[PDB]
Amino acid sequence: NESTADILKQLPHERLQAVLEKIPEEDLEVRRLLSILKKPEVVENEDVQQRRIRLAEILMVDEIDLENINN
Amino acid sequence: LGLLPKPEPKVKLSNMMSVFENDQNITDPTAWEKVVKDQVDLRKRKHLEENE
Amino acid sequence: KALPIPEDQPKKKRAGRKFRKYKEKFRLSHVRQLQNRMEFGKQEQTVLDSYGEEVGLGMSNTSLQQAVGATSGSRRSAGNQAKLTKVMKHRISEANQQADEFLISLGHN
Amino acid sequence: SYNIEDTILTLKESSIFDDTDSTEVLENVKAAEENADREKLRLRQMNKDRRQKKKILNVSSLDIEEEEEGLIIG
Amino acid sequence: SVLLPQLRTGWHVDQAIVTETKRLVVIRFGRKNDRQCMIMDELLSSIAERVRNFAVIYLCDIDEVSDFDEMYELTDPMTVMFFYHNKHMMCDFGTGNNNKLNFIVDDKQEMIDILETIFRGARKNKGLVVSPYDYNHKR
Amino acid sequence: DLKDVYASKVRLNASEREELALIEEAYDNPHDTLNRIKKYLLTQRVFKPVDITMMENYQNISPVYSVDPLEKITDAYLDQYLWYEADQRKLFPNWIK
Amino acid sequence: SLIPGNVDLNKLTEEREKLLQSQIDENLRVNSLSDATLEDLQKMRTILKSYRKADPTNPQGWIASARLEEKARKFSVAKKIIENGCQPRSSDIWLENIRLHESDVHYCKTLVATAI
Amino acid sequence: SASHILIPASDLSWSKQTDTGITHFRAGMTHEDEKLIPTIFRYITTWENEFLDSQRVWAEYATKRQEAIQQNRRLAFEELEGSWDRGIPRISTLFQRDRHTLAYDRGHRIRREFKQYSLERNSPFWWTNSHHDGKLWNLNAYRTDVIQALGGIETILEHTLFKGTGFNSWEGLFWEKASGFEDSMQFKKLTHAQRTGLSQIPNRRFTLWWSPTINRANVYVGFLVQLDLTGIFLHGKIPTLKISLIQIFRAHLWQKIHESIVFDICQILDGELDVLQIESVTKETVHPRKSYKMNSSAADITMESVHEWEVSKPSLLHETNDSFKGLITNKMWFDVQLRYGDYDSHDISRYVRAKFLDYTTDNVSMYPSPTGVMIGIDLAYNMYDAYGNWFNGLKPLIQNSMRTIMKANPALYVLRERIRKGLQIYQSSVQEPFLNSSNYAELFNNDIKLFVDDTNVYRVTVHKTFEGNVATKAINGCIFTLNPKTGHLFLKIIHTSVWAGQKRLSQLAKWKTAEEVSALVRSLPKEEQPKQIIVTRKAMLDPLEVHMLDFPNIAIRPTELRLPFSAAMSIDKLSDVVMKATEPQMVLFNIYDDWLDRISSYTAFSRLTLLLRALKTNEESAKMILLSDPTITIKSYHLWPSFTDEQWITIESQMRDLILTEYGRKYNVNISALTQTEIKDIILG
RNA sequence: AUCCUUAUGCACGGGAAAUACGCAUAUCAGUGAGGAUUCGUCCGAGAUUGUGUUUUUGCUGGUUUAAUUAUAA
Repeated sequence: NESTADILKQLPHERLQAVLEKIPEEDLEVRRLLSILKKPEVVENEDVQQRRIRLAEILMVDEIDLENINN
Repeated sequence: LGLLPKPEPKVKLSNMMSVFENDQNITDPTAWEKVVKDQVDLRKRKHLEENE
Repeated sequence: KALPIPEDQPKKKRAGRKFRKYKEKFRLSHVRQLQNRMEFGKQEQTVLDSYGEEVGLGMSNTSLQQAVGATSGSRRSAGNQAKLTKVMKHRISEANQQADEFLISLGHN
Repeated sequence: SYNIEDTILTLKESSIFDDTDSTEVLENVKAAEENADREKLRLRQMNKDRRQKKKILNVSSLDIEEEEEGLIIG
Repeated sequence: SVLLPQLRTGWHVDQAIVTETKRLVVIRFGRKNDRQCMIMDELLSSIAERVRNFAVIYLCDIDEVSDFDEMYELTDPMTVMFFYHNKHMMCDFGTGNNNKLNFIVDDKQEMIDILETIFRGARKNKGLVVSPYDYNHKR
Repeated sequence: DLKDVYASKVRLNASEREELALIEEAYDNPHDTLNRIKKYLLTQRVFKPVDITMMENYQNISPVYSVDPLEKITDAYLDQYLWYEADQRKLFPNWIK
Repeated sequence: SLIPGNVDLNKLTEEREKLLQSQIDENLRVNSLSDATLEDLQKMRTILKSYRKADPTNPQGWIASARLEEKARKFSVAKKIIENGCQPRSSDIWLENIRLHESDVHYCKTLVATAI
Repeated sequence: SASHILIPASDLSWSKQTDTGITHFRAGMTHEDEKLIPTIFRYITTWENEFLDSQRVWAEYATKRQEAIQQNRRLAFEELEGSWDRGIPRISTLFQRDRHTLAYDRGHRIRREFKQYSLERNSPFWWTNSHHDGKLWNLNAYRTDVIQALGGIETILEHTLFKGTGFNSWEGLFWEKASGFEDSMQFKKLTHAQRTGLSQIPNRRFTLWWSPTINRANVYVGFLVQLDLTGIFLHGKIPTLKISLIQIFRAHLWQKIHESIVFDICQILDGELDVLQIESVTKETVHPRKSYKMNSSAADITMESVHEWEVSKPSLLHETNDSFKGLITNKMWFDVQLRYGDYDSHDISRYVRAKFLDYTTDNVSMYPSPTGVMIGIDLAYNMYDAYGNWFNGLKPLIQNSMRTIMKANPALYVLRERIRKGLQIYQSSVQEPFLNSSNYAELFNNDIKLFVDDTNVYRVTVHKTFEGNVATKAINGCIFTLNPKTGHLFLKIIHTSVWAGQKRLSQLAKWKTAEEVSALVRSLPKEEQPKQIIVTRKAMLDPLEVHMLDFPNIAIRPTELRLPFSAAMSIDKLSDVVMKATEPQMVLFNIYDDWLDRISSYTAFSRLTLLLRALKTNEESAKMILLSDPTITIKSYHLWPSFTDEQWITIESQMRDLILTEYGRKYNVNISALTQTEIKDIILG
């Protein structure tokens, strides 16, 4: 059972999708973590879901810690 | 990995003739027509359902 | 840079509507295959090339069509027709569109 | 004018120039494909039996030769 | 010439043959002063980078190592030889001697084709390979 | 006269196939290629480089010039035109052989 | 399309200048082939011989074996065949025989009078 | 050739085997000027004769043109059909169809001289445009003179493996060119070495074809080497032919041939024990290397007698005079010796008598008695003979048997194919691709197509009465042609009166149908004209081409599938239209009623395949599937009754049931065991 | 509330190409790359360098005979 969920976990899409659910969902809270992290508050056209995914991605690339440690 | 079902070939009214993988292609002509058409209508249904 | 390795690799196959349309460029079509057949015992049809060197088309014309000399239309494959590269296709169209405004400038003047 | 047999009979397939001047036959449509499918079937079951059971046939000269062996006014 | 390494003892030759499983071992037996030995050294020196995957080329001197002279019957200023899994390979070049090699090859591509064909036939255990080019006008 | 080079060939190199596309579109769009040629005549003064090879006759090694096929179309048309009008107007006397 | 035997200039020009003129209005045998081999033409002779022996009547065959061998060979052969199978009601063997076999006035009249 | 080269008298010798015997031909005993290979110096006319002919030819043309307009007429070809090839501009150029646009081409003689600098091809003709000047030479006669100089086709084929290919006549045969063969291999991705390795294949075919001459004692001298398990000798190294002969004999094939013919003569004699009064027939044990060993040999089959035999003088099969009073001895033996012959000696007679005497007189050989029969066979030239000790009822047996033995045996049949794969010589009748099960899905592409089936053209109905027999009446036939897409029919109804005054009614049918198809296609505009015309009968391929020469774009196919259109006369409206027609006519139909409004044409055609295939079988009991519900009404318009969709969905299953039950019932095959592609194969044909 | 414009995301349906699509702890580049001209000027984002694959990427389909048992003695 191990090598089944290990390859599944090693994959970048799943690795991001696991981080996506643990970031809170609101406009101002998503926005506040971005503003504190110095990344762009808003981009041209995005629904707040897509902004949340930009949270996940930006956390993934830099390998920065969770919003727990961020704040 | 086996977690997701193997995809079946997309069949259109053009491609309808040349897909022999399914049972009913030549031997039952009309039920195969119904199968194909309902596959198409089903995909368009998925599109509209997603939009709504 | 190094040659990769001579080791042969196991052949992989697919035949689609898309990919047969791709390899239609890369295969000898039916009519083109009939040039490659030499009928045993008698001379070919050969037609003078622009340089004058006889170009044999052996079986491409039915045994009756040599007598009448009507050649054939037969079945022309439209898939191996020559087509432009991405660089050349926009250069042609561009040249023509600017030639158009040129012909208009000469049209009103 | 030569026949093979409320039934209808049609011309059997024959080559133009190979036929030339020769006797022509009249056979039934269902009877022609009937006989052909009986013989070729007998060949198919013997194919599956030969290849499956791995038996080698006696055959040779007389057998293969005999395999080469295989009027109305209106 | 400087591109290719040289083998200064018989044990560097032998181990060079033994330690290499997956690609051909090509040795030029000859001396630096000879005329024909430097030419195949240049030819093989250009080819070494292309072929490093499926073959490797080494250099051996007869005066430096005289031990193999009688065993493989080394005459003429140079002999190129081909080894796969300690097995001396063999190919009929038309020169009448299916063993080793003698003459100076002309074009890079013709020698790369010899290496490629000897290799491919060597993977199948095939002892004799047939070159695409019979040069016997040379020998 | 640009086309007949390729009639004896069963296979096509990459460039020859491009040139066949050029001739074929030149047939399919004759008005458009007439306009394009005429504007090249009035206008274009700058051209893409010509590439040299050399034929060996084993005695005389002669230059061989390969131009770009768009330019080859205008050159072919202009050539055919100049010769038709030039002989139609009786330009060259009897002694140009 | 590069099979070389097909190209002839007339059909390409009248096929072309009409497409040119249409676009403008919208804006507003080869000598090269070897002659037929006697044995191929002989195959033609056997098939057509079977087809003329098929129908003694139905002059369409006689005219066909005449004009095909005409395009192939002609000279004596066709001119003899036509006169052979022309032996009466159908006017077409006469319209053909007249056109091909005449070449001189008196014999023209001789064929015309028989057709009359 | 430009050179003096003679054919020596030894090259012309050629032999041919017929069922009467083996005949030889040698032209060398005639002593005259020795036969020479022609050179071009005969076949090219001097410049003088060509120009001196040019003035007079153009003069004659001017005069004839004046005589034509003088009569208010235009030049007839027959006038100039005397001289075409004569004169330098080549009068034929006057009658070219493209001349009208060649007049605007000027300066070409200079263009060709300047094609040197635009492109890299050597142009051995820079001085001629065959368009302007014409074809200024014909070498065609050089060829026939080369063929006759070498003695004809036959004396050439004695220099080849042709007789090994097993073909009786060379007529229907063709070569697969190695030029194009080299092209199809370069569309794969290959290394330069893989590339050069494929250019030696055509040389390799050439070396096979001429092998019996290239391999002989006189050409290479040298010393014989023996191919390991065969009886083939190589005089020179010849690296290619060694490889090719090795690939011709695979898996101990030489031995399979010898064992094979021995099995054959066994099974022919063993049943004849009675007639010839033979107590036993014993094929002996075989040292496994005996077949291909040459120097020594030992008897194979042994034969015993009820009392004794009356031997004769040792002689050959095809000889006539026999005297059996020579001896009386006991028992017999047979050798069968395969030989792979050179062109030096292909004669089996001398070989069989020499080996016979040598072995029978050899001390090292082993034979049961001193009475026996040697049977030699050349596998390269497909020849045979026997030098026997003969008894009553052998030569009339051994001859008739060997006739079948050479043309039957699977071993030989395997030689002949392994060879003709190496030569890539093929037989063909129709070059066009047939309809297959795998080819079926192409019918539905955008090319307009037609189906033409003549099986109903001439028909006779036998009826049962009480008194005499076989009531027979001629009936109106029909030519049945449909296009599958639009579902549109063309029926030419052939009346009985058309058959009144002719005999040999078979060929008239196929030719009439060819004519009617020509008229039908010409009726249609170039918009509606088909591309592939598809015909079931193969005998209709030639008579259509004759009439279709005017339409070169249309292609004609036969089929391996039997299409169920002969049963089309079981439809009632159609057959009623055919029975009541008093004249040849043309009636349009839509078989699909309206199936195309609700349903695409593919499944509309594939349901028609079912409807018709079942009508070939159970007929009216396949009609009781249709006519079950009288509330379902055939209109005056349609043929088939109007249903909903699901009603068809059930009916198609019921129709498939008749097919699948009667196919098995007739052929004693169980329905359930059938694979899906076997069911679709049963439905199509 | 309806209607419309632009840009972006997802997508049903319809085409075209794979000498084509990419990659770079690498050099420059609206602080001007690369071109055009009718000689007045005009257009305005890639160019170099190395490299991966490229008659091809993944996946599939076809073809190459159960048990049981009955006589009058």
